[PDB]
Amino acid sequence: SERLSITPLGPYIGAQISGADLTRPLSDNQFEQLYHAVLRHQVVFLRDQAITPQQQRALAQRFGELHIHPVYPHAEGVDEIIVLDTHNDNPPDNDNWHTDVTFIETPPAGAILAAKELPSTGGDTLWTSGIAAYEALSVPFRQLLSGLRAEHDFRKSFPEYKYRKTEEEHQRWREAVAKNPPLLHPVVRTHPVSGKQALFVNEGFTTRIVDVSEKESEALLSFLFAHITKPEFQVRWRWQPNDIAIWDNRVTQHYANADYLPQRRIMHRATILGDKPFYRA
Amino acid sequence: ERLSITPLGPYIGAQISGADLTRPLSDNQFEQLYHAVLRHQVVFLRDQAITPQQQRALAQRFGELHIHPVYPHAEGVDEIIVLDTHNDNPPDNDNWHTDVTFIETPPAGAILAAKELPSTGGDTLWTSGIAAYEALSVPFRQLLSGLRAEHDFRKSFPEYKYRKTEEEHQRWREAVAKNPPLLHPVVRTHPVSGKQALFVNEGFTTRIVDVSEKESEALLSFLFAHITKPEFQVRWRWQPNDIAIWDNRVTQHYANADYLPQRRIMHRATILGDKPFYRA
Ligand SMILES: O=C(O)CCC(=O)C(=O)O
Ligand SMILES: O=C(O)CCC(=O)C(=O)O
Ligand SMILES: [Fe+2]
Ligand SMILES: [Fe+2]
Repeated sequence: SERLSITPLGPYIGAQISGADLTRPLSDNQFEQLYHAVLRHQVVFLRDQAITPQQQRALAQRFGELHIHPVYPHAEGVDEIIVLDTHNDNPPDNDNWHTDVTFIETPPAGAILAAKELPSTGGDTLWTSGIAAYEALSVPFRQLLSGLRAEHDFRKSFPEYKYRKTEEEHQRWREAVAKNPPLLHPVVRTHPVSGKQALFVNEGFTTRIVDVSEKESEALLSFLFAHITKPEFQVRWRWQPNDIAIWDNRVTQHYANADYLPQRRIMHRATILGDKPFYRA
Repeated sequence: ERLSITPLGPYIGAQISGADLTRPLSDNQFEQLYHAVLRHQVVFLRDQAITPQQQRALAQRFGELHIHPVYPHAEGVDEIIVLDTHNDNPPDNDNWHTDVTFIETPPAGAILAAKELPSTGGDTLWTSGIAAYEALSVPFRQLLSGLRAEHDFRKSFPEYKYRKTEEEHQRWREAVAKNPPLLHPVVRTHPVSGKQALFVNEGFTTRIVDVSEKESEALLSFLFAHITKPEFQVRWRWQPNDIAIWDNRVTQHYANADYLPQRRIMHRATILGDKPFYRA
């Protein structure tokens, strides 16, 4: 593989890449750059790549160990890959800013989304840079946040009252809650590789900053959750059938619009595991 | 005779008995009165039927007094302002504020005397800037210490409320010119005790200049609420002839406007203060 065409969709986050057939493995000249592409633009987009779960699970394992979701349905015979089929009976639930599975000791470092069945229009998906948003913070503020820890809870994005349709569904929730208690993650996170600083909190799971008072936390989080929706921090993608999206889950957050029902939307996703989030001067 | 100092709480306010403010106080009495004001930030003395003069004489022992260019004053004592509120001059102090912080040298304190009062209502409350600051977590203390905030005249006196007649629209424009926005420490070090205290008030503070606009809005939103917490306050129910002495350097106060159509008359002495500063 000679090289790849990387087109930045913005100065901070965004990149549309081509010249990379994702149905068949790739060399080591290609991976490096594609790897460093996602590690550079935080989230890259590759089009026209009609690949099946196994193919998706394949590449995802090239980045690292994959993670299995405790409540979301998986594709047939393919646990590793979770399926997001949405309709009137199964409303969308990712229309909130979040960072995939930060409720575990070592949150996923990346993920690969793939469009299967898309509605006529809608279902756009956004990503926001945790590193930009940090840079946008005044010095006095970085000093404040850096060093503080914030709790993450599975229940915040998955409440019991939302998993009682059946007794099975309820049982699965109870188990998932059990294996995932609330735990701490730095407000400011140092990227394992780059070493760049980034805001590591997200509305989907962060319940509170334990290092300050309850109301100081409400006020700080109330600011951070708004701060990250600033346009200049994000890239927006309009989906098209058979499309690939790979992003770094250590320094970003995404949001998936809910505006296509009663139509049906089907997405497949691979979830690469990562290390222990941390902070360092 | 030592004065009786009864604290009204663990952080702020106290009621003092044993002092006859109608006559000069001995060194021993003024000193324990002075020190009680620094300690409790706001003290109250009841049954003190004094004259403006006698009030001025007491205020002059705390520092220079202000002669107000507008507000009317007592019989023949320019230093004693008359705050006469009723239906044709409604109360306008029912908001948390620190007096005239929009000038380089906000008053160091004041002496308020209740001349005439509504049958009920008119309660005035003070909130402790010291207790509020110390109730912050170490990370907020280090954040707010050293930051500066803008204090604007126009935040308490908005242009949209002075547009009726084009007359009181230019005298507004004029006021706004004689009092431009200026800065103060977000955390003020008391000139005497060296105690640190939050020094913003929503009557005049418009924003922290040392951080972003949004960050400022979030911080102030928090601080304007944090200081209204019950634990940091003392509430006073007035009685005719009450005297209240407070340290405007580290507190804020709020006067309830819930007694019209009844009439309320207070006499006030304003004590000029020095420059507000922060020193670690
Ligand atoms: O449906 C999408 O486009 C994204 C869904 C999502 O938030 C995820 O897979 O983590
Ligand atoms: O009327 C009062 O009791 C207090 C009014 C006031 O805010 C002041 O004198 O500064
Ligand atoms: Fe997601
Ligand atoms: Fe006042």
